[PDB]
Amino acid sequence: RISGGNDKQGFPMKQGVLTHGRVRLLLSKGHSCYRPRRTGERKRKSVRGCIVDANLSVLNLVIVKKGEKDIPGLTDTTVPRRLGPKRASRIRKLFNLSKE
Amino acid sequence: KNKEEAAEYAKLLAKRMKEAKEKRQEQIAKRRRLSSL
Amino acid sequence: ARGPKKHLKRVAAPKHWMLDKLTSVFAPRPSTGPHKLRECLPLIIFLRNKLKYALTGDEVKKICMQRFIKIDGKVRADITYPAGFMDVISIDKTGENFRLIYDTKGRFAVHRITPEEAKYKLCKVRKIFVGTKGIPHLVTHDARTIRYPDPLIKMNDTIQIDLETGKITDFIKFDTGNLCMVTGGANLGRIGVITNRERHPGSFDVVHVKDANGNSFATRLSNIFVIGKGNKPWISLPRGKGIRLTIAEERDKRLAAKQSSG
Amino acid sequence: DIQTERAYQKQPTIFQNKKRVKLPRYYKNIGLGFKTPKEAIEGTYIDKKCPFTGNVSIRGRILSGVVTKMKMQRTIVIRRDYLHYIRKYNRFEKRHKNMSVHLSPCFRDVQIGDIVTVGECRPLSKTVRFNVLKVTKAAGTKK
Amino acid sequence: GISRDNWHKRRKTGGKRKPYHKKRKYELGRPAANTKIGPRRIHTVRVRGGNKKYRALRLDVGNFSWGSECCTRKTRIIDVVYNASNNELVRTKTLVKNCIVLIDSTPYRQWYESHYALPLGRKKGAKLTPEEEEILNKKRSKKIQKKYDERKKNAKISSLLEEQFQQGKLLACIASRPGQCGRADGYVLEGKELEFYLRKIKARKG
RNA sequence: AAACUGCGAAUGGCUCAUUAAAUCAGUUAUGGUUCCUUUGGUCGCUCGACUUGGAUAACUGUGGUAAUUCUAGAGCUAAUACAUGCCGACGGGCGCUGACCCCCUUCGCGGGGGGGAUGCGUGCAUUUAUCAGUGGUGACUCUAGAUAACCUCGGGCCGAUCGCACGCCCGGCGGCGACGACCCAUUCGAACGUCUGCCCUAUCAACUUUCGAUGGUAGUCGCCGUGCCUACCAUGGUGACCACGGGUGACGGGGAAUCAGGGUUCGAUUCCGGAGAGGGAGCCUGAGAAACGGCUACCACAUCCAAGGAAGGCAGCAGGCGCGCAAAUU
Repeated sequence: RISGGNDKQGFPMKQGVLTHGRVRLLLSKGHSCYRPRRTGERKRKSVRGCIVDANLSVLNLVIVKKGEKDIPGLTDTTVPRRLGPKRASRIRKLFNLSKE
Repeated sequence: KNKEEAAEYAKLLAKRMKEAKEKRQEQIAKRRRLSSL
Repeated sequence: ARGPKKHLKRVAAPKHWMLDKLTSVFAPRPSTGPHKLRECLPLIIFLRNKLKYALTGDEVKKICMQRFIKIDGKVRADITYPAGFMDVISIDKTGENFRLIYDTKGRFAVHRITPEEAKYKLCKVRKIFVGTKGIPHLVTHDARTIRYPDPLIKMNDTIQIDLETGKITDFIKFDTGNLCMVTGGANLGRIGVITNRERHPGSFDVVHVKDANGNSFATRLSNIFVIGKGNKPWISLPRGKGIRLTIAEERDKRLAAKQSSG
Repeated sequence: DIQTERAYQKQPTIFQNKKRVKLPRYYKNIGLGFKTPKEAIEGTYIDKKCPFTGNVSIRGRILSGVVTKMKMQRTIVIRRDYLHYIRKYNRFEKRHKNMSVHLSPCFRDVQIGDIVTVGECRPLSKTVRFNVLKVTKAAGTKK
Repeated sequence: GISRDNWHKRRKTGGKRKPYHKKRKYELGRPAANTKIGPRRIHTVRVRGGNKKYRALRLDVGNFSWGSECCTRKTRIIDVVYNASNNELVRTKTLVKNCIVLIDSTPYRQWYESHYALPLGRKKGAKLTPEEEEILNKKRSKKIQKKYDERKKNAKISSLLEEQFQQGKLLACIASRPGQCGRADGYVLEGKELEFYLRKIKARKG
């Protein structure tokens, strides 16, 4: 799965913007590529499109389908999940605990 | 609290409705006295 | 301004607080509360300015946050709480109890009382309305909304309320002959029997008040409280008894006391 | 006479479609010791701004002035003459304000000269903050 | 933005003002809702003081009343017939306050027939063939039928209503402000109101 | 610690450019509105789960851009964030419905007087209509009551919240608070209205008006009152008691100087009120902003640049340049 990365001027991709160049977009809370400072702040940023060209720095790639081969950096070492569940219901679902 | 206050007012309001009816009936007894005077 | 003011300038402060004009730029802006800005005496001003327990405002923080100051029955940890008229300030560890009643000169006196007296206060009713299901509600001068009052209580009366419960005991009808503390205008702090309420429909109703020495004056109704039935008050009065002896009388009574006491 | 305008004309309070087998009129006392005229109670007209048969409430100030112009629909111009004290010269100057005032058709017998009494109410229009309360005809004018 | 300012306007005298201040917020205007007939699209606003206001943009149902004999029922609005504001807000099917609208009658007809037990509208010869409300025109005891007959002494309807009920389409007047409250409520026209508005429909139409 | 959350950042401070019935002042109104907060009410009133669901940040890891308080993908993980929702009180009332039923009168038909299952609906707030006229006003189309309905999916409430001290009770009951919450009231205001009051100018005498001028009627918009705005109307409105236009080295006032008594001049300047943040304009959030130590353009000016782009607003405190007769410490 191609999750999208950075333009070669550094500007991040924008999930579903449907161009191949950079757009100036009036971004807000609950958007990609924008963290607001004041409550309600709404700045105009440069974001690169979703159509992948030879005009990129880095693509972000998430491998869904596990294939034939082992691959030396990815699938060799496993890092265990740093934190376990905290909420009682999530612990109850994980360990398959009953409700008594 | 809502129940006790409601009853406690209802008894006080009842008492002041008897005071009001005694004042009413005195002024209508004064109408019967203005016919007698 | 594009929203509510949070400061109060010392020179803009109400005159009766008797803050100077050299300690700071600001006065304490009273916290929003039962009493108006221009009529309330904030707690800090009752602690560091009048009783003089504290020196600074950080001292008043160190007294009020220890949960000692109990303004009319309930502990207050707000240094700028608006304590106002008739409110009872109970400092428990000294065993002292104060009622905020106006001196005959505009300012609030420090008037100590018995703890037996401190258990009740007296509240002027502002208006009566009938609540959500025929329930008579009753708003006072310190906004103590009371549901199911006695039906013979009318708009401008007073009600002797018990602080530990918050229920009415007895009520004084606004009638001619009843005592009156005047709580506004030039006649602020004056005490006397109500003589003639003169009705002005659409305008303000003036109310004449005869003094104990016979020096009759008048006030706008809104500035008038009732403290007693006929001549007998339901509080303890501050010394002077709300007469306002004149500047000539004050002068020779200072001269007399200054020589006689020594 | 009435229902000249595009919309139907009725008092919003009184309901006139009770089932049968004259329209009853809503009116109120204005207060401040002013008698509502018989015309307001008797009348057939509808005026939302009338202080006897409309949605308007009279409070605050009660003024008076001589009627100047009765030109436009349901409102008049009064002219309030007063004497402004200039202190240097220890003298007065004759000034006047002429306010637009709404004139309810309960007052029909009004001539340009009659001393009209007016009461402050909510802004009816851009310039009008006064409805007429009573009319005293000019001193002598009967014939 | 779209402002509600007294100060942009010429003085009583005819002389024009200068602005001493720039446009304030509390002098909001907002664009007209211009609500239509159709399936419910009600947008919410946030207004002065953190309160809500319900922009109707499409609205069909309306809690209309039938004042003559007290009943009021949620009814489908079918047409805008007349507006005393503009002649265009009838052409452009825009619901506003004091619109004259054709609404359904069947909730009112079902009520009238389930209270007075009299077939209302309904041409002679044309029976109710499926046998639904033929059951609800008969089948009482002694003293319940007596109660209905004592009540039936006061069941004469007007000639205009009786004609409108036949088409299944009453004329009603919007008393709500759909742009503000988000409801298309009101009352059914009766008497000299309905005579006036039927003459105005007849005046513009023909 | 960090981070999410909450609250504040709309106060304070500065300056006086604009503004001449405006601002402002005294004086009323809000029975025409809005209001975070505090304060007091209210918070089993609706008759119909021993606690639920999906995240996301901090953290770890992989980065990209010359550059920003730029941020991307990945792996976890909370809530008084974001949603979702019961049990209880709770058993029954009260309105219609109306099967059924008992009695009294008429020999009988009929007329009355009682119980009556099932079903419908039900509280406060919402919107519309109708009826009667608890407490209140100088006056309400007030508050409260009754009826009939409605109740927005961009959604009113009815507590899935957290702490101290622990108890009583053959598992059930409770204390002291914290936070939350619809609505009423209160405080803090704000907003728009009433009355009266302003410097010079006539080499400014007629002005305003179918690109709203004054008014009517009905809407739209707005927190609400209003030509605020639309549509159709009517032809108004103001002026020699100086309108209208122009000017002002004009923010208004409390005040200042001078001073026999009258006056004259000043008030940018520490308190009140207003206005603006280089000039105009538009708006997000919020109780409150048309905010600028917020954002979005345009205009003017100007910074950084690997020349692709990014960042700016001292009429805050210092300080610098410039301007000047003229004003202080980074």
